[PDB]
Amino acid sequence: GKELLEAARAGQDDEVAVLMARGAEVNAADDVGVTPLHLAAQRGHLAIVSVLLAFGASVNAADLWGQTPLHLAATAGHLEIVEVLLRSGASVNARDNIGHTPLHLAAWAGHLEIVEVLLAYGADVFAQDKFGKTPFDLAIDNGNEDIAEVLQRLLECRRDAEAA
Amino acid sequence: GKELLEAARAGQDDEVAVLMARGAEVNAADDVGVTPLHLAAQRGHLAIVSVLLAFGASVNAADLWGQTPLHLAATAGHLEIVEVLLRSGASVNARDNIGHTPLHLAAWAGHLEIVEVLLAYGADVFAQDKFGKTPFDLAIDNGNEDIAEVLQRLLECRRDAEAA
Amino acid sequence: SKGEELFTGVVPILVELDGDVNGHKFSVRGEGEGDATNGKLTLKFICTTGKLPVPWPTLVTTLVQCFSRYPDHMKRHDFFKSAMPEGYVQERTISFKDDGTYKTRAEVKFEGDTLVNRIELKGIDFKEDGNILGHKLEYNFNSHNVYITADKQKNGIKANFKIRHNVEDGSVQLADHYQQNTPIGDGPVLLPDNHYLSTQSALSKDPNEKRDHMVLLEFVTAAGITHH
Repeated sequence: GKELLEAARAGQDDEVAVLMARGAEVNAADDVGVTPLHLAAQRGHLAIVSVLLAFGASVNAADLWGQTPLHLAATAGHLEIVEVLLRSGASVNARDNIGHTPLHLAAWAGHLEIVEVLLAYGADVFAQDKFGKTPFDLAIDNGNEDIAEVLQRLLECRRDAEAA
Repeated sequence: GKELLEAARAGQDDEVAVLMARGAEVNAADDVGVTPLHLAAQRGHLAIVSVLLAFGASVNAADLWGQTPLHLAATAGHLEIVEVLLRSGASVNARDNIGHTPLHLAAWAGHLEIVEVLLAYGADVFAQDKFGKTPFDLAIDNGNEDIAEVLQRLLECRRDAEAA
Repeated sequence: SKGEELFTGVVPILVELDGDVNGHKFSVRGEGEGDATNGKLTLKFICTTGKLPVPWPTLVTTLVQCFSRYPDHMKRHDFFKSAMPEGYVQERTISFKDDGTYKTRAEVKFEGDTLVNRIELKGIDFKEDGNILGHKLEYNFNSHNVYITADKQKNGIKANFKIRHNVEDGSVQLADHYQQNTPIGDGPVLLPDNHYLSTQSALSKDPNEKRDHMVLLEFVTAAGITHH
């Protein structure tokens, strides 16, 4: 019941396999809403995420803070986890409590290939947040240089396409 | 890999789910055509059968002697294995090289409840084999008492229904 | 600079506030997690003394600026992680416009492997029909900038900013802040340059809770030295 989450936090993959052979609920949250998938999504653990996903798991489970596994895997920088999470039906337009999308966090941290993946899977550029800023703004006021470059390319492409 | 068959042969559950957490082919045969599912079907485990089945496995894979997991689980006497094998789409009318059905072997060994289950899952009574004998014959020449009674009940019911 | 290197992963945070406002005492115990690599704070606070007398948005700034994201070319200006793991002391005087004031003293330091922040708060001169303790403040919080400069006389930093709190009727109550951060260790620290720190946050509530509480998510970064 409760010694599952401990083994996901801790990187104990063999203990996860042992608990999944026996009866154990993958969808368990302790005090805040947080899942073994959430915990193996913060720290890269591609093996534990894949085995929790193959046994069936809530791919889009709401944290108490509104976060889903995709938000944590986009914030951290693990590309392979983001690929296997997106291929399994995760939503690319899920919102944070501040209003952030996964693309907002990927532009905030400064990972390039994760932005290229989220752009290739249906994330939109000029979606506001609750304080009113787009991912281009977060890219420019945080010293990220080439994230802002491909975002400015997409904005100019849309604007020049509308001008005709 | 080839370390998996030792794992199921042993009864080592934890070492089966560890090898399955890694990349491992469930459909592996060493010298004779025999599968980790076949090995956990000869001896009795419910746990390895269920974890090998959840990871996807050929439920009815022909042994060199023509046996499938259902034949071995009907000869041995493991009822829960027969229930979980039948619920997973195993064929009840697979034939042996000598011509036997799972009902033939269940009548030969003398398990009553396995006969009642296979009768409830679509096995027929008066199906011949290559030497020409029905399960009722095996029941009468092997000291099984109530098996012959429920088989003769079904045979007489079918014959008297045809008589009108 | 080992104190900088120890923030490399997630750090669990516990915070305890013993406050007394006009003789009315209360406690706030908060627990949560923080990521200093990407300036993220996820916290949850509970009042262990019954109903809270003061609205939550006034207490958020009292309730760990060592979890602010500094970019690489500004790693030369990070004072807070330099003062670890010994800790430091923060002194704040909070001036509420046309109301009373707060005076708060805090210590921020590691206990075991958990960053604790202890805080003693004293609030005076508030009028009993004032919008603070008349519970007229709105449950939302805004983005802000905080201006920071050095102080070699106390070997720490001086900090100022000004918060706009949201009222029901659209009005805005302003609170000014004065703050000194001085270490308790005697070793070397980083004396920073004149710059500022940007902050976004969000306040919410837990669905299955019966005590008085708050759930907080926060993002903080630093800027001003716009070098290439």
